[PDB]
Amino acid sequence: ANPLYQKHIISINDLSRDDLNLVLATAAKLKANPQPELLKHKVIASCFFEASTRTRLSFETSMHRLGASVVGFSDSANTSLGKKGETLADTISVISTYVDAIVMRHPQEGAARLATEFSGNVPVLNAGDGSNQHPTQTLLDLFTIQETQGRLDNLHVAMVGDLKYGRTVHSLTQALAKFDGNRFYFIAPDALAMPQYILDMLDEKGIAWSLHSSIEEVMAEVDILYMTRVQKERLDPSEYANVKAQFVLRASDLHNAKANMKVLHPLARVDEIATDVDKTPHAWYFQQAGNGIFARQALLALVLNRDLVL
Amino acid sequence: ANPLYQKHIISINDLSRDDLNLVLATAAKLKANPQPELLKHKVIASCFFEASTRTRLSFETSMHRLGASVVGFSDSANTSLGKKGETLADTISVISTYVDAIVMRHPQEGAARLATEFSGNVPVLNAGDGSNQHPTQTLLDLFTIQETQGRLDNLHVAMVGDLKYGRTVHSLTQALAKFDGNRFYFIAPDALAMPQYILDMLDEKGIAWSLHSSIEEVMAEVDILYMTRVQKERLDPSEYANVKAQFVLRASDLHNAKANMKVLHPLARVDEIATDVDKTPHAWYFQQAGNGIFARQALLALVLNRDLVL
Amino acid sequence: ANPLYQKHIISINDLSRDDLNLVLATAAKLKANPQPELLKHKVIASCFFEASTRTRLSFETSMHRLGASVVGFSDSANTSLGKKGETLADTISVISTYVDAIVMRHPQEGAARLATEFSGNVPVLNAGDGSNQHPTQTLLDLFTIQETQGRLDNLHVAMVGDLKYGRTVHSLTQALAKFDGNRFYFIAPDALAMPQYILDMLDEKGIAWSLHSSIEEVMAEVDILYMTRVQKERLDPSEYANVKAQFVLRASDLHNAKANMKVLHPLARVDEIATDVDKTPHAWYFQQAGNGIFARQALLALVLNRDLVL
Amino acid sequence: MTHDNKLQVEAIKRGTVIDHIPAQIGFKLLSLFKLTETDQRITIGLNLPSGEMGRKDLIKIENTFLSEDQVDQLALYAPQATVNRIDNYEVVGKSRPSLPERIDNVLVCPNSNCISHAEPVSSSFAVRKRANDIALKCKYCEKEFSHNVVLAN
Amino acid sequence: MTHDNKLQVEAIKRGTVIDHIPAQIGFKLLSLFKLTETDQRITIGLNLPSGEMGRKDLIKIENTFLSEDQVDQLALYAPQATVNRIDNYEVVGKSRPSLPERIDNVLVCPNSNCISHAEPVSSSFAVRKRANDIALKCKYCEKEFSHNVVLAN
Ligand SMILES: O=C(O)C[C@H](NC(=O)CP(=O)(O)O)C(=O)O
Ligand SMILES: O=C(O)C[C@H](NC(=O)CP(=O)(O)O)C(=O)O
Ligand SMILES: O=C(O)C[C@H](NC(=O)CP(=O)(O)O)C(=O)O
Ligand SMILES: [Zn+2]
Ligand SMILES: [Zn+2]
Repeated sequence: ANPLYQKHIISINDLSRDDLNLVLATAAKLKANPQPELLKHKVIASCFFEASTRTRLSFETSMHRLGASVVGFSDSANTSLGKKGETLADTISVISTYVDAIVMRHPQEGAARLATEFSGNVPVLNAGDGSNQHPTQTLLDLFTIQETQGRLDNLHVAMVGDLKYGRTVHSLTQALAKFDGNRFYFIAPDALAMPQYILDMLDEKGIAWSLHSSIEEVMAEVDILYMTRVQKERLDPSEYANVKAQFVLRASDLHNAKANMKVLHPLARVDEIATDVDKTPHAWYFQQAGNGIFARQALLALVLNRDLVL
Repeated sequence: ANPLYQKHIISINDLSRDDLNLVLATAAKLKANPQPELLKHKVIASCFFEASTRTRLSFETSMHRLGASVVGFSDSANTSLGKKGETLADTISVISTYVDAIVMRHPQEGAARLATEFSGNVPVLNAGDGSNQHPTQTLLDLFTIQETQGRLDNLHVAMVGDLKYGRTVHSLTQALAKFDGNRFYFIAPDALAMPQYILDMLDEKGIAWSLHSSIEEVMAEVDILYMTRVQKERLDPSEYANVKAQFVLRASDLHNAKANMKVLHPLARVDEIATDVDKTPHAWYFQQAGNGIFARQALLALVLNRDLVL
Repeated sequence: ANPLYQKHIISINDLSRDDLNLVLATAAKLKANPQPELLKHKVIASCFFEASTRTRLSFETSMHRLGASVVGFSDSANTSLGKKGETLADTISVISTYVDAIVMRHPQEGAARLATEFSGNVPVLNAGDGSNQHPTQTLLDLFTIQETQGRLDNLHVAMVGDLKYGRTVHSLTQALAKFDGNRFYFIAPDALAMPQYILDMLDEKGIAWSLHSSIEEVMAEVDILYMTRVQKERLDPSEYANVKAQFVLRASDLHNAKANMKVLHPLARVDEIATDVDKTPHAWYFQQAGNGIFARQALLALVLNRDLVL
Repeated sequence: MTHDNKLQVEAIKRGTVIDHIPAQIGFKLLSLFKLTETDQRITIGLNLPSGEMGRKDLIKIENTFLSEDQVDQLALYAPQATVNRIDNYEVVGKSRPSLPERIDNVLVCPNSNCISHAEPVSSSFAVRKRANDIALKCKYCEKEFSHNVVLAN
Repeated sequence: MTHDNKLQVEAIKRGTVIDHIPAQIGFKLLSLFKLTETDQRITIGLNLPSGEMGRKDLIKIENTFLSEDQVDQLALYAPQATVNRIDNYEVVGKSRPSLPERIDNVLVCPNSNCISHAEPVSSSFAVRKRANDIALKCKYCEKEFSHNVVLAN
């Protein structure tokens, strides 16, 4: 069996560098060499208890690009959880008796983890649990960084926006700390700073990171500029003060940037990246999204397939 | 052609013992011998006008496990019925011109029946019509009882909870009256008792049944303990008095039970079965749910397939 | 000063038989010879945090009929208590420093009593505190009964309707259990039974009472048929079964009614008293209503005027 | 004041001593009347067997005195229990609970719609020997509940 | 056999004798580890003196011995506490506590949005002796907290 055969993809903190590398190398191969029947006869539940367009559609598109079938719900209001008051534990139980793998996005943290406990031998994939983790987002991110910068080592990554409730930036740092030579620039409004638990690990790891009041300062110094959206749906009312993107990117500030730097964003983008940025050769949020296709295809092939010759 | 070729599965009152037996024998065969292409090229509409997780996902999972395609809506709010005020008759008409079979769950009783009248030659399957019937639930139930008790004759079945609005227990009694030697223990709060029409038939049939104020009395005497959920969504306000499970099962009361008795439940379960019951070798609600897979697969193969060698 | 001078009228359990006698006497006295300047120069608060038509308007008219001034609110929707988060205690704290007396109806049992702990020296009149007491309603009922039966001792009183939340039956009953010879008949649905504390009390004073399934069982031997509304607004949602009237006094059932027998009802009435009863000589509810002016004028003259108004 | 089954060390000069608290009741009374909320030396002995009362409870509380009222508060749990007055190692005078007329604070009115819960006012219940049990009446809402349902803090 | 002095403690044949409980942490451990279930003698010394440590609580339950993870559970609530296992009036087992790797089902995650509150599961926390503020990690939300934040009592 391969390293991630039948394994749950709950959190980046649970995967290893090699694990990550196996996904990307695989993804690379699927990207240039299709496998229409690889998941034939598999039935995958796409269970989203929270909004989605990219994460759900990319994932289901992948299921299909591999000959797999998809059963699911895009609204927990029509289930028997949101009507008859069933517990999630019971929902994960009955469903794990029908399908081969469960993809799940939930409003609260620990939701994916909890499912692994009631899903028997069915691998659970975390499409996002609250503001904890978003692993597949990071797999697609690592691939985009790798294919544009040719390395996941010694990079200069700046993360901007809501770093507290951003599940995407939690999964991305823990990932990039697995590699060597990465330096992190953290740019966020104080009420939305990077959690301490993530920083403690950067320190334990011996990793250089700094705080900044604007991109202007690190702009002509970054390789990756990871932009994020204020997690409005999660802010406490006392935080409502920050619901307006405090640090916005225009084509103008991209003037002294390294002619190789790319601007990434998990999207959707509220008003943090002005449209003019879209035409600069730096904007890479739409190609990035496109990559979710190959990243998730690889993850699905690995979790459900033992040996895989490609 | 086989007995249930192109037939509508509207109510247990319309099927016969042999009919039921053909489903289970078939189900048994599909359970141990897959048929990936049996329904290839068929397109099945999964029309749910009411909440669901098990019934809809199991059914669609089955459609897929047979190579069939599924088109459908899990919310009648986005249709043209719940927006443009179209009648169900017109909805069943146009849809019967696209698909091969229609699976339907509706808020009101007689909804499935009515569709048979506007669906032309398209077989309609009742995923539940109000609080009338829920036939497929009974097929999956009969199979679970049969595979655990080795017989559908001379059993001791106790039914608990909302027996009035419970469509599952209406379909199950009419079924178990088709067999011989079954004795029914009915345990329900008076405002939610078993309808008289069902009892009249038990009498006409010459079947022994009794009323009880608690499981305690029949506990060390039952083979099957069918638990049910108070149909909250259906209770009239005058009945709101009963929205709390009046008879709840804990591991403790399973002490003198027959070491062969199983506890079934259509789910979702509100608070009528304490979790500790889940670890006793009596709890069989999750394996039961798992069976919906093989029961419905069999029903679909039979209704859409003429001859079927297995 | 007279007995009731500057005292709080919170509950009928606090007043003595003699005190009731002083009110009905002064009431009759005041009915005969109006005294338009008796409270000339006073300012009284009409504070109602709960719906009311008779109690309020009549209390307010009374105040006007003696030269008193009035200030207050019909509903808390626009009091700082309501929009600015403010305790009832602080509300009464500040208000007791402006007016000479406070009249209040509140949705929670014990509000008036509370008031008597921050009103300083300014007296408090309980116009109805939840399902507890409605002390002035009693003064009016008594004044009326005595007006039509000639006495208050050795009577037969049938109480129909909601005795559980019916604050008028709580006060009234503790009032009639202070005279002698009054035998009671309680006619109410089990869930809205007369509270235990009133029955312990009846038993205590050796008073006799008896339950019945219908008015028929008392119709020919009751002098007072006190009919009541079902406290729809207070009912636990678990008791909605009794929302509509279980006993409807139709004019016909007054067919074997004692001659002096009158029908009383504090109002408002819903469907418990058919409109044709409005034409039988027993019907005295509106005469009842009109009496409120006298019992209420009586009470305010006794609490705000040192010497018995003659 | 001599006592010996197993040699020990258990004496005090001043203070109070609630003796005869029926089994288990000793812990409850600990929280209810907050006898533990002091820097003063306390010595509890849950389940310590003694005499025909056998299993009892005992709370030697150093340099602390309760009032007539205070001791009466105990009647609702430890009636036969008897507060004993210590001081100078001398037993000043054996007290004992007697049914108090009113239970101020501690209790919480079971009625959900009672003004007490909302407003900043100390509870208060009229205590009363009702037939077999002990009925309680809320000062405020005027509802009477059997002592076996009314809660506290 | 022996007799630890300075002040008055109690006689015990066999059983666990927890000593060095910090101030007022007695009434707590009494319920946090539900010690009051044991129908066996339970001595308890509150606010007793102790050298440079002054007042200290002390619980004593003859014929009862702390369950496995109890001492570990007794680390977060009383670091300096000491467990003495007795038998034949002897200290046959002196034991000091170590903070374990994880605390199961007793603690309650501070993250309101943590799925543990809603769903039926035993809360589990990773224990990281982060310098001096015990770090607590939620097995579910992966969040981390200062031990005291998690430790209300
Ligand atoms: O929501 C964000 O802005 C970040 C991130 N976005 C996505 O995953 C994209 P989507 O919500 O379209 O699936 C997320 O965590 O949901
Ligand atoms: O709802 C119930 O409790 C009984 C029964 N339950 C089911 O069919 C399961 P579901 O609602 O998940 O499809 C039903 O009639 O819907
Ligand atoms: O409302 C009732 O049913 C009886 C009674 N009604 C009245 O006193 C008359 P009003 O409610 O118009 O002031 C009350 O309890 O408030
Ligand atoms: Zn009260
Ligand atoms: Zn948590």
